[PDB]
Amino acid sequence: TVPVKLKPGMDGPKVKQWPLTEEKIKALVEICTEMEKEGKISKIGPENPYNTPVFAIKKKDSTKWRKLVDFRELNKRTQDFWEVQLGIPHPAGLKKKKSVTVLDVGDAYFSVPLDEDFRKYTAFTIPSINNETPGIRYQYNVLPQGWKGSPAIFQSSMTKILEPFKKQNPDIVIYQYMDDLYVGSDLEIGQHRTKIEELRQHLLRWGLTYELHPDKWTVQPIVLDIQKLVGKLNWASQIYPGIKVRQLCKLLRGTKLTEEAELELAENREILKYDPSKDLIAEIQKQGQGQWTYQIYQEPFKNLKTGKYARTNDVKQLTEAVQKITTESIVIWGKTPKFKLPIQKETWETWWTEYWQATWIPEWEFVNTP
Amino acid sequence: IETVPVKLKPGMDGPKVKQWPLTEEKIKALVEICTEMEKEGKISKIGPENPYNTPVFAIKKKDSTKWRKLVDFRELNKRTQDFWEVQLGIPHPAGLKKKKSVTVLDVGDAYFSVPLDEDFRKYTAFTIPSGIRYQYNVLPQGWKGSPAIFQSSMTKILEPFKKQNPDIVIYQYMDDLYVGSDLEIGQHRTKIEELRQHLLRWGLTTPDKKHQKEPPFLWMGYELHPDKWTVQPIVLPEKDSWTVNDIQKLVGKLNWASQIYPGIKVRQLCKLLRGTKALTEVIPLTEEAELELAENREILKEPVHGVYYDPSKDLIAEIQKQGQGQWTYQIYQEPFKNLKTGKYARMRGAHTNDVKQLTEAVQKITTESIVIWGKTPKFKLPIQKETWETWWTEYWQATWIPEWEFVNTPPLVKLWYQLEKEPIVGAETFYVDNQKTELQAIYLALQDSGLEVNIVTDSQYALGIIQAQPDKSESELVNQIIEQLIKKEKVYLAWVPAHKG
Repeated sequence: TVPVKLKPGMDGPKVKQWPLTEEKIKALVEICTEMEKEGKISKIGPENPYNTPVFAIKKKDSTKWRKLVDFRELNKRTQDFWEVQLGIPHPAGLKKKKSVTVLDVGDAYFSVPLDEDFRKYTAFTIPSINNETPGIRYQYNVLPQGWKGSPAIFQSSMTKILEPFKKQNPDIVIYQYMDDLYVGSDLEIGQHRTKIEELRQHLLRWGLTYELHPDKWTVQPIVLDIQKLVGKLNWASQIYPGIKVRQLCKLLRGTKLTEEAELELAENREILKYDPSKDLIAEIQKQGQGQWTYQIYQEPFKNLKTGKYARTNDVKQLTEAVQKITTESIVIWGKTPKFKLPIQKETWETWWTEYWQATWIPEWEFVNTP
Repeated sequence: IETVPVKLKPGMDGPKVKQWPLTEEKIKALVEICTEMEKEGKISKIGPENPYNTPVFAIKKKDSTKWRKLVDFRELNKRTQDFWEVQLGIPHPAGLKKKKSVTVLDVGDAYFSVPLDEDFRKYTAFTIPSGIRYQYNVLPQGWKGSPAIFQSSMTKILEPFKKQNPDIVIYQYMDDLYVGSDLEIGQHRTKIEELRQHLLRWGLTTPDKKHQKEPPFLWMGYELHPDKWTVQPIVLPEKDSWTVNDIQKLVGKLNWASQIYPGIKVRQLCKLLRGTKALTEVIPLTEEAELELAENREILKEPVHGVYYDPSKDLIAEIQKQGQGQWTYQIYQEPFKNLKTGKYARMRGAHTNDVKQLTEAVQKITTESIVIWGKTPKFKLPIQKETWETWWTEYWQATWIPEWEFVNTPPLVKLWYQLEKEPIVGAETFYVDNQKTELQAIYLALQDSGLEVNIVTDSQYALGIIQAQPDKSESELVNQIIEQLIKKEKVYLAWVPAHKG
């Protein structure tokens, strides 16, 4: 029974549920009755003033629905406090790895029922279709699954269990995050999925129960009726100070030399050539269908990774982009990014819950007019 | 008498009483009123050792009833644990399918069967002036979290009946228990008798008069006719001398009416009058009060009619641009019915806000749809697909409308500006050169010649607007750009590239 005490003199979660599809209601009802039969969950009445939404998403290329409880206020008040008590360090050599496997563990973090002293804070609500049948609520008396605080407590179990795996192959570097598992392999693909199979076997036998390819891609420097392209040089002049295009300004007072031209060629040779104080902020720009742009920032001047995403409808492409960018951001700097999207708040809210293949929900703040 | 845990908010002082008698006969009337339920099981006699009570201002506000017990709990509502609402909105009848046997039971002494926890028992203490001291032993009306506690108790009582036979549907809200059975009324009699006996086990009261079989079922202004959810005309009477208790009644009725018939100031009238703890006071009406009276005369003038939802078929929504910023969205399933017709986008914009507004409209349907029917409609929006596909790949902030269809309506939100993929440059015309900034060049361009002019110009206090192309407000520049792009090649204005720096 680890004492879980959050920020002094502050409230908890009070986020209201947003109604969704009727099939989602069926799936969530089935999974909540399953949870009640398992005992990890317990109904509460109106005496509990704390709430959290709950969603139901289809599995990756599978029809098995999965219930996902997503919230940010308890992660904002409790988990960041765990970062002092039982914080998790990030790996430095994980970037150099040839391939990194992302695996979802099954109910491992919700296995220890110890935190009942604050359990009145966690609660998720399943409403009716028409606000007609009374809404049914449930309360966690076990370590919250799908919560960033669960890895902190289950860290001792992971450390005690992973040791034989470490002995078999110490070169693999791991950094668990929420309900994930990021193993790093650098030798070759065959031994990589051999070790993956061994990892699933270890997961099954001891009761503990897509792969991104880092370093295959890096930052993309900029490129370059040619009067408008100079404006692009003004857009990113702060990023790279090499360009000097002051020569072209002359003889321009009215619309109607080898040195300055070489300067653009100099831009061409610029094509060839993290601090936990502040968190990450991601911005995505549309720039035509099939080609999005994502930029991860720590400060406005520093661009930790400039990137562009290329691979229907606008919402699905942006959602998949957000997933990929989050899996990229977790590796390199240790914390989930704070997204910004060029999408209407409620338009995005309509269907983003219907399809998302991740157990981790990133903080985002949509841009809105003042 | 199922126990329920309810506690005061931490570190809060209990209620305090400062009460005065109103009339000499009022004292004895209140004594008789309290003694009747005291010898009944509702309340019990307690000693005066508790120094906390709440002021009482019960009055014979209505002559139809001989006497009533009105106790102020607005002070204790400030000092209580803020519970969590069970559900936000009243069920829209569109969710209720057309049923075969519909009966609306109503419970009268529901607040007199649910007990109250020991914590609040000492707090809800009322005294009759010139006084014997009582504490309120059951769930009290006017208590801030009373609806949620009553709903939870009702669900606890009703769950065995829901689980023993789930063929029928039982919907409970607003202290009334609706049951609609697919079986005939004759077999409904046995099932409803079983339900009444079930509620007899737990001591609740279901008056015989409240049982309804006649087609006009009125529960919250929704006449549940066999096939049309006609809203009964809510009379909403007005009296010259508005008592304050009637003022809170009027505010509650205003919000409950605005839930279906939009009312701007329904909550604002309550905000006008605050701190009026005493339940006996005369409140003159304001001019805005009469404005809201006329407003609810106007909106309630049309009683909505609609055929209930049918699971077999799919919704078909449509938005008609009946005005500039006035779009009527009809959601029909079969032809010739307005299931959830409503006025939308009131004062959304001065002028044509491109197709974005339409997009918003679409969304403002679909979410409402998923709240009322648990589905998503296949929209039948008028304008041709070509406009939305030139607006799909070429728009700045990605936005997705669910679907589209082919319908024709004269007033088209199409703005006819820059529809086709414009050429990068043209044979512009040179010249020496706040929506007036571009307006110079725009009017300099000739609509008959076909040649286009594109020279960027800057002006104070509108630099960001110049780089932009806003259409949210009505400008004569919009008229010029509309009349210029038509019967000519595409016009692509140049933007400041900052060669200087």
